[PDB]
Amino acid sequence: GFLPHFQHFATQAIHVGQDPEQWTSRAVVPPISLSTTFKQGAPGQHSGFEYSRSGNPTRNCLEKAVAALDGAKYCLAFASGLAATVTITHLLKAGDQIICMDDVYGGTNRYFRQVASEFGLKISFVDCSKIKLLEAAITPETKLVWIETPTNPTQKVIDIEGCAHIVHKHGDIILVVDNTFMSPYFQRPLALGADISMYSATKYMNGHSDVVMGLVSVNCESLHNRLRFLQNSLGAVPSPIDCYLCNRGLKTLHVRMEKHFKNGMAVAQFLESNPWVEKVIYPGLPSHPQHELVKRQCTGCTGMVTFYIKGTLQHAEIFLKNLKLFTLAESLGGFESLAELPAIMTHASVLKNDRDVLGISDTLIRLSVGLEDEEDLLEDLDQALKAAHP
Amino acid sequence: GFLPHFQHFATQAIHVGQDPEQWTSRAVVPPISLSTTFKQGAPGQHSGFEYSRSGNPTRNCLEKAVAALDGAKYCLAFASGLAATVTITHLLKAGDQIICMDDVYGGTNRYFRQVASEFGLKISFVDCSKIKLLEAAITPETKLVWIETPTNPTQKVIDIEGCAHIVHKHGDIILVVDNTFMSPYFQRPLALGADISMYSATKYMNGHSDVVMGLVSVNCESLHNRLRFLQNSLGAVPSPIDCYLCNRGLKTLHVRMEKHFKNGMAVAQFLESNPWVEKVIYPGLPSHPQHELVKRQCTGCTGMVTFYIKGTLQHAEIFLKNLKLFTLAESLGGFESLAELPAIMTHASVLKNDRDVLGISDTLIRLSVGLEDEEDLLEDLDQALKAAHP
Amino acid sequence: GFLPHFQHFATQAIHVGQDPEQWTSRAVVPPISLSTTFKQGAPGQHSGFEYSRSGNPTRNCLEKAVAALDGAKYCLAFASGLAATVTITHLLKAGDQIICMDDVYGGTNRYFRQVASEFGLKISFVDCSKIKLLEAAITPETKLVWIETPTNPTQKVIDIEGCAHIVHKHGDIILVVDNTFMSPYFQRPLALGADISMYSATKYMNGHSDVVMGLVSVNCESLHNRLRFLQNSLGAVPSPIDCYLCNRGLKTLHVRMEKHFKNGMAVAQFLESNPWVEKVIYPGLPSHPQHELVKRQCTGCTGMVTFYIKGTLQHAEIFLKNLKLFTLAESLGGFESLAELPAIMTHASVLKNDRDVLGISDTLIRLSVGLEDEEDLLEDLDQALKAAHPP
Amino acid sequence: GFLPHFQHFATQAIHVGQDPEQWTSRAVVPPISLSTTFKQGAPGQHSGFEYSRSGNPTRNCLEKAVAALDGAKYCLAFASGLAATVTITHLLKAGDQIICMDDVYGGTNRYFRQVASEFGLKISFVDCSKIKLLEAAITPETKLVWIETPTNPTQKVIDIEGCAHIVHKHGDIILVVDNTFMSPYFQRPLALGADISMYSATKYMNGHSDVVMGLVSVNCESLHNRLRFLQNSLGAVPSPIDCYLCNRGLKTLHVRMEKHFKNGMAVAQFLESNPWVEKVIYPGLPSHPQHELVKRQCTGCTGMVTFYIKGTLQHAEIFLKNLKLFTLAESLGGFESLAELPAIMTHASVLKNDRDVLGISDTLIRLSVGLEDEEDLLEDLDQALKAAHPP
Ligand SMILES: Cc1ncc(COP(=O)(O)O)c(C/N=C(\C=C\OCCN)C(=O)O)c1O
Ligand SMILES: Cc1ncc(COP(=O)(O)O)c(C/N=C(\C=C\OCCN)C(=O)O)c1O
Ligand SMILES: Cc1ncc(COP(=O)(O)O)c(C/N=C(\C=C\OCCN)C(=O)O)c1O
Ligand SMILES: Cc1ncc(COP(=O)(O)O)c(C/N=C(\C=C\OCCN)C(=O)O)c1O
Repeated sequence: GFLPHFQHFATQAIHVGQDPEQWTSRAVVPPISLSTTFKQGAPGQHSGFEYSRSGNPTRNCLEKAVAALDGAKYCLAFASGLAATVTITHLLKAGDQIICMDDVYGGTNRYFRQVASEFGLKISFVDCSKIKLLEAAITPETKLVWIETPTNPTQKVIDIEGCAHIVHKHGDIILVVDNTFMSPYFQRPLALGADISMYSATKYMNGHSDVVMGLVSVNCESLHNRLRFLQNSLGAVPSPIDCYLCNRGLKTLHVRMEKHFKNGMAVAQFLESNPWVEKVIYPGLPSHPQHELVKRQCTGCTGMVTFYIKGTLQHAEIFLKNLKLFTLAESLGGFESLAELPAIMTHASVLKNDRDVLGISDTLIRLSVGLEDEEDLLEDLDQALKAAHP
Repeated sequence: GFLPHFQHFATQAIHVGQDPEQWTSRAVVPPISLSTTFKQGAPGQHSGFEYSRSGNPTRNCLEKAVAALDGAKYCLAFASGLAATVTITHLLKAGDQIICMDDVYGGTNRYFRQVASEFGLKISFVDCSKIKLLEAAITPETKLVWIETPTNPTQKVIDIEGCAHIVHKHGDIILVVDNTFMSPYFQRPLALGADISMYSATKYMNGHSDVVMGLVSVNCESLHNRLRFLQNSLGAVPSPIDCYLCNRGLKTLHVRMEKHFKNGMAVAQFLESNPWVEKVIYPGLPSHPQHELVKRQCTGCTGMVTFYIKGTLQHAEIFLKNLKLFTLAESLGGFESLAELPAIMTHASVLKNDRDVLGISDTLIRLSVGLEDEEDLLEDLDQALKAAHP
Repeated sequence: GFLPHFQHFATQAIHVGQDPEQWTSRAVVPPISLSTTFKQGAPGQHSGFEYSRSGNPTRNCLEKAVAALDGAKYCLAFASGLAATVTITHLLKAGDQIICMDDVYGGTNRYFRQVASEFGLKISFVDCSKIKLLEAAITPETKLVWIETPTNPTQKVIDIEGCAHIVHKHGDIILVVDNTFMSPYFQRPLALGADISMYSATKYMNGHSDVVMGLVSVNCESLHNRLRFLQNSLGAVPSPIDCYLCNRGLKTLHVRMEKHFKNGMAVAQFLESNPWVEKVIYPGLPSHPQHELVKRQCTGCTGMVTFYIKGTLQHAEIFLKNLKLFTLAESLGGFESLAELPAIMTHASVLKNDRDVLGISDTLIRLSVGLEDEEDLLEDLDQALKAAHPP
Repeated sequence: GFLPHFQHFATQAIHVGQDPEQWTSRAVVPPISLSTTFKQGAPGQHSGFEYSRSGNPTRNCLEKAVAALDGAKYCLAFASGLAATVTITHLLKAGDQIICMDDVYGGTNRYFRQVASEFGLKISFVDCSKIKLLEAAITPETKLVWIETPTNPTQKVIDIEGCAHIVHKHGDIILVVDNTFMSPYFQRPLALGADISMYSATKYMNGHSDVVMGLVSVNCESLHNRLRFLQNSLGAVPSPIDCYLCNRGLKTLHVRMEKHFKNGMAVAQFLESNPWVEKVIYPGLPSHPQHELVKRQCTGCTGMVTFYIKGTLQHAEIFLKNLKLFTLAESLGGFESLAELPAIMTHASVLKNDRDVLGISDTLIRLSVGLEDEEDLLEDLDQALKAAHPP
């Protein structure tokens, strides 16, 4: 009972922005234009490219492609997911209030809490997975609501349309959905009411663990113009080569994501029947408390699997160190399988008390299940878990 | 009469950061490491790389090299010069004041005036080429002084040592020198008393018009810690590949800059004796009002030449359109000769009344003299001036 | 009834040659080492890297991965598919005979026929889809037997094990299978008895239409050493950056190939029941004359679909011009769907009378079916054939 | 008293092939086009490019640039210097004879001696610095004369114009000058009567020790057509990214080479008055036997310096291992200073007897003087020689 798959996604992934008639050569694959600058026929004419930071062919093609996948009119590429976040935050002004989902990427939490807040911005962390708590937290000063769904790393799921409805009822408030964990193949926040669909393109979008990049998709004309002004003005922009690599990565997004789904489901089911696993959190399992909502707003699920190992931090460490195919490393969304302990690694930057409230304990482990053979991945988890409880 | 050239500069540019012993293969040129993430031996210990945004081999090699050329302990690389400015500005907090050199790159002007100033930062533009005016403008809230020298585009020259003394006498104020126009081959702000030596590496540093990048060199330990936190936390970071190309650009910086000097001087001398030129501003000309100061704090001069054409905007435009070797385009500091009209191009983002007070008029033309044959460059300027004045 | 898929393929494609422990940084993805040269501690002893052309980490990492995917001990990367052919041909010497499959890529034809033949090498083109013909064509001077299966573009299928048995009965004769059309995901010539498995990596291996490259995988120690000598000595070597890009492409080879199969089969089934198609040639269709053999030596089929449109060259040209999704262009094996007319494009380099004999006529169209939505591809083909509506 | 410098060289290096009007974006630097294939308006009717191996925008831009710098009509780029050599040799046919300079890069030696010779090609190695010897070596079968000047590594200098007169007097013989050591900034073989000017672009041309590549410049129309055929048909082609990086390298070629000249001259003179040094071979020194010829056919000299250390192999090894700034490594022509012992490294591929005849002993050391500070370079050589301190 998942949402039906988005029509023409693959066709668009491979072709939007990639029209050969853009190039004098009629190249089937867009060239990588590194050039910082472009010849102009007259001073002050507004006909064509001018300066790479402001706009450049390879970035522009990638932005077109991503926009289409998001069902968006526009998209803006950035130097990283965090830099996308920073740029979006600069839409605001001193005196403004930001509401942020209480469970998010550690660095996002850090940015709002320790940086943005220093500049006249008030930050409230709210469990938006309970729509009425969101409602209760909105103030006349609220200008931005930042959510992940599923959240990193406890994978709480948020009713995007329900949040949209509440957020847009009064005033002028921007709803951002960081769609990093799902990719637009599986979830389209703009279709559900968000004003912005945002990515760490570093993860599934590129999918090849070799590009650090952020993406921001948007429909609203005024909102886009404001964002485009800041892309140019803050200059947190991606290399044109990275744009090329990410675009290239996009061409297999659909077949990569389907295999992440299959492998992730297999891993989740395996862990849930494992005697050395205390609890599994995976949107595609009925055991996930928002599983039905997941099927309502998503076309499938990804490779991210969270689980609590039995025992203590020491068991968690022995498990991680015994993995032979999963790699103990940060990040996610690549072809290769990764494994992490968020409380000590990606989410060390989250306050202890917040970690405890959120349940990011010493025994919470986060998996990014890759595209390897399913049997090899299950064998690796099986032996590492036995190694941990001898 | 210039400062003696900095010793070992070429040796350092070619070898700092490039030690083959860093790589298991003993490669003489550092590999390009795109990997977003790195395998860790145990959860949460910090004895290697962890995530590309935070640090990565190719970026770290570049930073090491640039720090050396600046005579600095540390350097941080960014996605663009503007992103370097953005990151430095995040060192501050609401309530703080910034003094900016009155003549700067249009985008820098724009960032402080229209963006930074919305987040609790007060911005004052001051002609710091008159140290008296800088002294008067410092308040108890001043935390940062941003200068360019020579300025873009009217090439006013600031006494860096003099300003450092004024700024550091009073409290804890950061002095930044945007050293984009001179490069570290010709000027070392940190040796002169500046706290930060900053670049749009997009220009001479890379030197090849195919990389957008910022660079920030510093000595002070806590200033570095704060900047490094912001590199990682705002994530306005460069591609490892771009880092490679910039590093590669650096291996010829010395021989490129010496040729920029000779060509620049020859072009400046030619224009000044040309009957269709009203005024030439080139720090290497005795006519430059700070010529003696330039020899006191620089080892030589670059290829940036500013001049005013006799006549009106129509004459400037006809000149620019009849250039056949110089290219009508924005940016600077490449091997290829570039020409532009700042009022209508790079500095259109400066308010027209500021442009008039600064002298950035319809007839101010900025040249970035490249590395082509001298006689070819002079002949192009000659015929184009005649074209504008038949 | 296809052969079972090869075990641990995806695991190997993603991890072989990619061990983080190779690098001081412990990078999960191998760095791109551009460096031409390497600091040595031992002049005259070959215990480290020395010179990029001879060997370098990014190429070596790639070669290891491909070798594993081929079930091979060794693999050598080259500047292009044709460069791999040229290097393999340098294994021989004046007075040797090459036997080449009568239907091969036009440039392979051209190279043997117009170039190799000028340097003391006898070339015979033989229909090796008939084993008796190979058998009867072998002479005492035969040193090399070069096959494609399925052939480009008429897609005759060759019994690899049967030819291997025939060829090795005579002794020192190298059997090469150019496995460009299948990829190691669907066909493993080395497990079938071939001495060499070769690729234009430009096609499916890389898969992203942005790298020109050749690959040669081998088991024999002696044969490997001879090929490695020629990799170094002829220097038709690929850029380490290209090597990085191809190896990146490898990591989606399994999921790419499965979708090419799905899309290819659907395209083939649609064309075969279309009133405007004369004949379809697709290994996965029961109508294919070697279908049973395909199932016996392959684990599946790819996106390469060949067919004859009814009518004349004019109908082929109206069909091609009306395609809105398929792109008229040479090459194959990329994420993007392509169509071409071999007689005028990729196989213009085959002499017209040879073209006639092989059936590469003015109505032969070759499709490389990409990874787009099936429905969209089928619709594109449908409306383009209606545009042409030949008698 | 050198040749006056070639006019507009820098202007051409920076702009030839780089016209912004080529690109819809009007980019000042040509884009890197990785695309293997290109959309056609109709079968066999393309917009200029068909397939990357055959031609691509980024390679063509580079080829145009290099041709200009050589003063040539045409240029072809290849995967490596060896691959350019292989491709040129394919111009010939069984029964043809090749004369090769007796002192050349070891791989060039090896290719002719062990590979080319196996395919009906006769190889003669001849000291062409004595023109009567070349003339005596010419037979009716002679079709190709391959010279380096200065030679790698003993830097014998050949009278290119003298040799052109002799060779062309005797009929349709192709004279190739491998101009790797000099670069077209300092030497133009085509203006001196050579038919081909050839490079390992891997060295000074790229200049940055991060690209393996070959280049071939040529004026003769029929010669161009034949080479172009072989570029496409053999496929020993460079990555477009490598082409980009090589073009990028070119734009600093003039300022790089002037500095290689200054530093190289300083190193040569330092070595020549050093007590632990037996002999120095540098074209820029009056002590070089062909110094006066060097000034007649060149506009300056490069960073390649050859010397004999006093003592034995032991002493040469200790010298090399004690270098702190020079890097003990192969290759040459980079920004970074390199040092090697040819007899057991780059020229181990030369037969030991041939090595003795040529003077490539265990004490011949080859320096590639890079662009570092002169005093640091000299200081490094000084402490290293002191470290070995032979008799
Ligand atoms: C959901 C989400 N949004 C935004 C970002 C920031 O994107 P970036 O700037 O890195 O492109 C991340 C990074 N997520 C991780 C990155 C970790 O890096 C290690 C430093 N904590 C992770 O492993 O969970 C993320 O998981
Ligand atoms: C002195 C100086 N500092 C910083 C920057 C910003 O660096 P970036 O973010 O571009 O790396 C520039 C850009 N200067 C120019 C760039 C212009 O193009 C953009 C349109 N204004 C110029 O040509 O004057 C600069 O000239
Ligand atoms: C089966 C096969 N082997 C080898 C090659 C040569 O590989 P390369 O050198 O291109 O990497 C090809 C090229 N096949 C095609 C090449 C077309 O190129 C255009 C020039 N005809 C094709 O589309 O059929 C091929 O199809
Ligand atoms: C004059 C000359 N021509 C051609 C080549 C071959 O070009 P390539 O295929 O490498 O692009 C070389 C290589 N020269 C050296 C190559 C060393 O490689 C290591 C093995 N010899 C050298 O250091 O002397 C050369 O010096």
